[PDB]
Amino acid sequence: KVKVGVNGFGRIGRLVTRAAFNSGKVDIVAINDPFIDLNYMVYMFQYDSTHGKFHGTVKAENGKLVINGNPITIFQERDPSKIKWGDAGAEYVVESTGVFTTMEKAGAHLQGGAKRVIISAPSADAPMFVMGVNHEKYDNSLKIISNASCTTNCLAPLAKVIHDNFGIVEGLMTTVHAITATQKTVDGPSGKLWRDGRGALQNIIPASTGAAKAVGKVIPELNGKLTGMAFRVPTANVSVVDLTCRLEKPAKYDDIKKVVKQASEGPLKGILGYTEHQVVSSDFNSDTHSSTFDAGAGIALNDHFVKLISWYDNEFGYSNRVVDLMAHMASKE
Amino acid sequence: KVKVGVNGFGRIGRLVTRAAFNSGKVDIVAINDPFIDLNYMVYMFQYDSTHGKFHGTVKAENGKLVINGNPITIFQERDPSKIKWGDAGAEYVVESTGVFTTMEKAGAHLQGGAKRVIISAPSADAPMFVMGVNHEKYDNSLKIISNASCTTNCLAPLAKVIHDNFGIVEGLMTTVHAITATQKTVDGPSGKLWRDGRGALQNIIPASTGAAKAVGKVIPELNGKLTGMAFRVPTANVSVVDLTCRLEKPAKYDDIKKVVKQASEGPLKGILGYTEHQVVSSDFNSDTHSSTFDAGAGIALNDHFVKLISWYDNEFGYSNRVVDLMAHMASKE
Amino acid sequence: KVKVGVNGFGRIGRLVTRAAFNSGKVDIVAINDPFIDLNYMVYMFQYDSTHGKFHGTVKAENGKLVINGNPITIFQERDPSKIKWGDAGAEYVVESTGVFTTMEKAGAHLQGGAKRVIISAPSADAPMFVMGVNHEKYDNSLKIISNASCTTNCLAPLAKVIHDNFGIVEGLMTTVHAITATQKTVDGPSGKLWRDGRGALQNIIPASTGAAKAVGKVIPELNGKLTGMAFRVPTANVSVVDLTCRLEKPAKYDDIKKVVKQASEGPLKGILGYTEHQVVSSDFNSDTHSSTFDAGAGIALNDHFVKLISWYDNEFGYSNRVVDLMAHMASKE
Amino acid sequence: GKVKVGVNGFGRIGRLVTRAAFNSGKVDIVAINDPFIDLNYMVYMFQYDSTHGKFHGTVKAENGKLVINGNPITIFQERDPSKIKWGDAGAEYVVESTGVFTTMEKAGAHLQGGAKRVIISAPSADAPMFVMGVNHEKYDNSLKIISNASCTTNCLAPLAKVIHDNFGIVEGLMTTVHAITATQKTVDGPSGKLWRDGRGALQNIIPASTGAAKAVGKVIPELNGKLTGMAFRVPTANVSVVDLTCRLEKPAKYDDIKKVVKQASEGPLKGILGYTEHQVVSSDFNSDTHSSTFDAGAGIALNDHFVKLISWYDNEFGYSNRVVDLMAHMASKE
Ligand SMILES: NC(=O)c1ccc[n+]([C@@H]2O[C@H](COP(=O)([O-])OP(=O)(O)OC[C@H]3O[C@@H](n4cnc5c(N)ncnc54)[C@H](O)[C@@H]3O)[C@@H](O)[C@H]2O)c1
Ligand SMILES: NC(=O)c1ccc[n+]([C@@H]2O[C@H](COP(=O)([O-])OP(=O)(O)OC[C@H]3O[C@@H](n4cnc5c(N)ncnc54)[C@H](O)[C@@H]3O)[C@@H](O)[C@H]2O)c1
Ligand SMILES: NC(=O)c1ccc[n+]([C@@H]2O[C@H](COP(=O)([O-])OP(=O)(O)OC[C@H]3O[C@@H](n4cnc5c(N)ncnc54)[C@H](O)[C@@H]3O)[C@@H](O)[C@H]2O)c1
Ligand SMILES: NC(=O)c1ccc[n+]([C@@H]2O[C@H](COP(=O)([O-])OP(=O)(O)OC[C@H]3O[C@@H](n4cnc5c(N)ncnc54)[C@H](O)[C@@H]3O)[C@@H](O)[C@H]2O)c1
Ligand SMILES: [Zn+2]
Ligand SMILES: [Zn+2]
Repeated sequence: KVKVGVNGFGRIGRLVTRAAFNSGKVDIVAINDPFIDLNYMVYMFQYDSTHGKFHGTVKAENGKLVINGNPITIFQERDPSKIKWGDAGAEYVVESTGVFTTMEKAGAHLQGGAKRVIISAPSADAPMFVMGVNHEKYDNSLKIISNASCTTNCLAPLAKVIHDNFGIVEGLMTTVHAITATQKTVDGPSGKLWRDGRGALQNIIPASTGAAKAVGKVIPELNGKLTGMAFRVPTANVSVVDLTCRLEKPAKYDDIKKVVKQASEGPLKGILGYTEHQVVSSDFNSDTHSSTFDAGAGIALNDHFVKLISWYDNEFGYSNRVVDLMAHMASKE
Repeated sequence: KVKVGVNGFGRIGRLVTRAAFNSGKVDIVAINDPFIDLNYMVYMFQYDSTHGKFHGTVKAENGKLVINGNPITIFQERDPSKIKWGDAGAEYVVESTGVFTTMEKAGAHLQGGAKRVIISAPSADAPMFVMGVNHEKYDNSLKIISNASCTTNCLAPLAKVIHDNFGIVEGLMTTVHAITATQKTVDGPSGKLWRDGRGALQNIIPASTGAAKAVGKVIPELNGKLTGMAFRVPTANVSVVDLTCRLEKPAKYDDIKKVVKQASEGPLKGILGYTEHQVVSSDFNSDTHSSTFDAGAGIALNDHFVKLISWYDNEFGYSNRVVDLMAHMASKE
Repeated sequence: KVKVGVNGFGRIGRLVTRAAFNSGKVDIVAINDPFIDLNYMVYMFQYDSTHGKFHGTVKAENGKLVINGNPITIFQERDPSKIKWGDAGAEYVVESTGVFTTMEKAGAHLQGGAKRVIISAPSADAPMFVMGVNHEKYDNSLKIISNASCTTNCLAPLAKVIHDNFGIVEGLMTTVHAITATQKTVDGPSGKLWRDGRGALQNIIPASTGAAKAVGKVIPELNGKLTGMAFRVPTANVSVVDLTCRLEKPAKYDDIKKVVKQASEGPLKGILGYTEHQVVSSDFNSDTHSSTFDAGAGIALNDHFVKLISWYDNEFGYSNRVVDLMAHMASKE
Repeated sequence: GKVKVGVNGFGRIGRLVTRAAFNSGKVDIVAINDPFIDLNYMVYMFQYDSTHGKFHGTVKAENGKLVINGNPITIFQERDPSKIKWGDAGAEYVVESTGVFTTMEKAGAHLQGGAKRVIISAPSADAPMFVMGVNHEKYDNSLKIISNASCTTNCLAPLAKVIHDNFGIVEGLMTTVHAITATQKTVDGPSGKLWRDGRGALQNIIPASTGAAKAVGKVIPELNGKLTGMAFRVPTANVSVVDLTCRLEKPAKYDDIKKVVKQASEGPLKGILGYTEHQVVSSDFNSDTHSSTFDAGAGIALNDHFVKLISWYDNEFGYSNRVVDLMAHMASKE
């Protein structure tokens, strides 16, 4: 139903477009990417090293991108304010470039006649939502919002369930993260973040993440109670969260499994998964969950100190949440 | 000075052999491996994908392996009780096959005239030692001992410093670990451990490890206070420990750095290293430390709850510790 | 229609099973694999790092493996003469273990009541067939046959088309080939093929291949006119043939494209594909073609001397050919 | 260490030329320009190397200089090569290793800041191209802007010379199976002019064009028009291999090909062309300084006139050594 524009046709712009046509929960009507002409969009949309060929049709017609016979307006603008979302019929704009993450820089889309803006990344100052956690705190006053990060979308649903049932006194998270577009094939310059310039195929690379702190913004009771870090490892896609937490109430591992399984079958169905299967990362490739709890992989030292493991397709889960959030915003117009 | 036999000329058997010839701390006089004949041993020893070509000479001469002009007797026995260690002058035997890790199985080498056996792995029953942590607990009554795992040799020196200064109430460890020879190139059979059969190049693979539990054997005060798990990731060597612990006594992160750096410059020099550099895993390739604390990578939630990061060349640091243990054992005869 | 048993539940044993159920061309009724019990077969069939989760249902019921509701008898025999294929109703057996490739060993399946055996590998002595090239030379007298190799299945249909239209005077082939189950994760022992023991994640590895010579057996006119070699490289699946050949008749590259395209649309449809797209190896993951001609990647020096490039999913193309060959055999009786 | 050198672009090739200059002592590095790597960052990037390991020597920042093995190096931060003050730093020859100034007109900008000669670490549309051991004796003092060709041409040309000299190449087609490089992407991204080159370098075998076989016909004029080829990028961080399929004028038994290659490796092409019968794989050539190492066991003959010859190359380290060797040779002719 709601009509959508996508700024940046990167991993995230393309896979939100893909999630939109797959689920049919929104109608993509516009796309902007200055480094990507129309014929090149067809190619980049249709062929995907990680998720395989698009299941549907894609071609350039009359200077439109036509997916499943639905035509889409193509902008080659550098500057978001210049983009005429208005003319094209785009009510909501996904801001997927990762260089317009502030309320102000993101707000530029409103000048083209965009009603509302969803930043596909953490924002310094836009309000952050996570589907299944704090999305019901969205209302119509909000024209510039954030869907947080892939890692926050993994951690927050599990942390809600654990905190709600047992009380997280304190937590420290590690994410073992697949490589991303910001990394390098061989040792090269990354001026502010030296480790991130080191060859991505050759190395385990420690990195900072704001995801654990961000959980304290969507779950205010966990403010100041979580922090963490990442390691980048040489896999193309699918990441894993490792949450080491101290609990207020005693929680046998069997009781943790029971409350996560219950949450996955009820209110967090499609958002928080649960498995007892002997899974590895590739089993989550193109899995649309935000977070799949791995019962077998986790370990408890005692009833108050546990390490919980949850898997996430960092591309596909997040892309499907952007769509779901837009559907829920539209359902509240 | 002590003469050594190697059972299993694998990653650890070959790099123990290199470490022996590079350090001159022990003399290799015999090798057994029924799957590697003499001419094949020359090739496998000379060329190493991970650590590069041997700097020295290796040839087959008169049915012996000759390294740096030193002739080595070669055996080809599947049955360790049938190896004539005594006839070859091997006083100590490195048991590096991975299939003889109980005192009962490793004790077979005593039938062929070995005086002592060092299992290059954790043992269900052999007493376990880590250089710099409990190796002074070794005595001449022990004919069969274990040098623990690579992961225990990384965690235990760091756990020692943290416990000696602040106390560890409880800890949970993750190791992000390079692939090993037990893994498979593509999805294949691993009947007892289904995740471990999944393709090693494609997957992050969760795995059990006894390493954190074993730290409570080498540091009896931490018995029952540590446990953990592993992810295998697609790098050919170098691994990292992530230890999440609750301290008894409060420590600022700069106080932890101070006492680790002091340990690395004094009593644990060569075993525990300390860096503030922006390191990644390939920076530790062929590093002979057991453990290198990464000051920049670690994070503290508060003065009692911290995540400490330590690197280890799982092949080379361990192989150097097998040689150091045998040299220490030889000094007590 | 024909009922089929599978000896060896491996990449090819499993993907022949997946291809059978996906195409419906044959009926799998029995499987033998002494290293994969019934519950483990469920897991290994359901989850696949390369081709993703099986689309359909798989469970253990009443001691049977049940795929898409079809019950499959499970055997666990080391010794193929002891498998009771006849009692399970298996008429044709896919010998996919890699260790019974001679007619004497493969013929053991006839003692248990199989009528015909298809070896899923080259054979020293069984007659070899490639679908689209010599499958019409199969006749009802042949109880034990070979489907040749994945590489012979890529090269033979292309060579057929070039030889038919221009004549190949002489040709030399390279295959840049994905890793396989016979390779090692880290430098390890490999019998009489020392390069093949070197770490598969780290190395480009030259290997011998009979594939180009074997083309001379399925296309007798090319006997002694073709040979070649392989490089194994660190990708998990999808391989490429590079055929450098001297032609008898002049052939502009546009003429080559024309005749390959016509072959792909007609008599070799589903076997030989044709693309002008800007493809890379992952675009062929799960592609069921034997051979896809890459028009853009190849290059001509002159009208008699050309390099032709053809892609193959070494796992899925070949598996689909084993099923098609068995359906072709079944059509003769 | 006679000729004083400036390096433009402190990347894989610029850093490893610098390492090779300090190891061989053939030339003196006195200046480096890279607007994306400041002085403290150059210390880190030079000291630690994922592929070739930690630098064996000292490296530090002092008084705004990069100091390697106690030798102070002037650091510039200019995007525009005509603005670099090479002459004030004492740099006589400049290594042009950015990948973006490969024409004589663009590389000639270094002469404006007082460099005397420029060596482009890449093929050039117009600068004369040289390959050590093949046509470096054709260099003369009139040439102020030259190319050291590509890594692939430096592998194929020495082998092609030995084969052509002894048997005559009627015609040849080359494949290189090539390590990934900095121009590739970690995951599918934009590469608007060469779409395949944008696809994830860790997941894919990627076909690519290369002029390297054509180029052998510039450095070996008798092979003009007789060679072409293509590349496959594969997911390894370093070391590449050439596969040359050629038709020979004179009959060549594989044993005779081996004999004349081994003889060239021990004499006139020592250190440039290597020869092995060992059961090698790519990692055995990591940090190997040869341009080309013939793999006797990997190659195959259909007959006495039609053969596939295999040669390995460390595309980073062999090439970087050749840049230093060519500069020292140029200095000898002044
Ligand atoms: N990839 C992941 O795992 C993941 C998941 C969660 C969130 N994110 C976030 O999504 C954002 C995009 O990440 P990505 O992985 O898709 O990156 P990407 O590099 O794959 O995509 C970025 C795209 O934006 C385009 N672009 C650049 N500048 C532009 C401009 N001025 N106007 C329009 N288009 C422009 C680029 O050409 C490119 O195609 C980042 O904020 C990232 O952190 C990424
Ligand atoms: N690789 C590591 O990082 C690492 C580090 C610490 C300890 N370890 C331990 O060291 C041991 C060896 O591991 P690895 O990585 O060297 O394995 P590997 O597979 O590389 O080496 C094992 C060797 O034993 C040989 N072998 C097998 N059966 C034998 C027999 N009956 N008699 C003699 N030799 C036989 C094999 O041929 C092989 O060469 C294991 O217990 C392992 O857990 C491994
Ligand atoms: N994978 C490819 O790309 C490919 C394609 C073409 C052909 N082939 C050929 O197919 C054959 C199988 O190769 P793969 O890649 O599936 O290997 P694999 O190692 O994945 O599978 C072999 C299977 O045989 C089973 N097995 C071993 N001994 C057995 C016995 N005695 N009885 C029953 N089962 C037994 C193993 O448990 C395993 O599941 C080989 O001959 C190979 O050359 C491989
Ligand atoms: N890597 C190889 O195997 C190899 C081998 C032979 C030749 N080459 C060629 O050498 C050149 C460099 O390749 P590389 O692999 O070192 O690339 P790289 O990307 O690692 O290095 C290029 C460097 O140039 C710098 N740079 C960019 N713009 C600049 C400017 N305006 N002024 C100064 N510095 C600037 C970058 O910051 C970077 O450090 C290319 O022409 C390449 O084709 C590469
Ligand atoms: Zn036979
Ligand atoms: Zn019938």
